[PDB]
Amino acid sequence: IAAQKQKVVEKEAETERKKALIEAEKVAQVAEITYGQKVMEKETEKKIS
Amino acid sequence: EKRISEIEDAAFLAREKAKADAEYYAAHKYATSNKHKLTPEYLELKKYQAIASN
Repeated sequence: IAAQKQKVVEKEAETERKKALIEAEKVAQVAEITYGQKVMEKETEKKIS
Repeated sequence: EKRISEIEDAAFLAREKAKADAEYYAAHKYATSNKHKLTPEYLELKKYQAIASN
């Protein structure tokens, strides 16, 4: 029974790993958009200055 | 953030130039006004006030 529960646990851990990688990619893209926005903000701040 | 810092440097440099010119103009008008206000009598009055202040 343990020899099969091993594979089951391995597959569940792999699923968790894939989900974590997807979340990391999400955060990376969101950060990219946010920092483009920040650059635009600072350009406008220079105009205001 | 490096790009943002470059933008900040561009903005800060111009702001400090404006402050420099504003101070330069004020000093020039102060300087040209002194040639009338700063007379022997005004200096004597200021001397009295400063010496006897405290």
